[PDB]
Amino acid sequence: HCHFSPRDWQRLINNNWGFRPKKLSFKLFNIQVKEVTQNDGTTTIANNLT
Amino acid sequence: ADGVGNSSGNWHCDSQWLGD
Repeated sequence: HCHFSPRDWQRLINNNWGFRPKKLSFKLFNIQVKEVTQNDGTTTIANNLT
Repeated sequence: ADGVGNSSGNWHCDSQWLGD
């Protein structure tokens, strides 16, 4: 369920006698590091580009 | 020589054992 969808799963299982994985690709991007400051009941979040 | 959002160098550590 972290890969397929209910429609895709139903389509796969209603027409096939088997399956198996072949290839894998993985990507990490749009990364932001955010600093947090606490001085009272409130909290502030700021960007930290470095 | 880069900007503020590009990292210089990486974290290597480890060790390699060669023949000699």
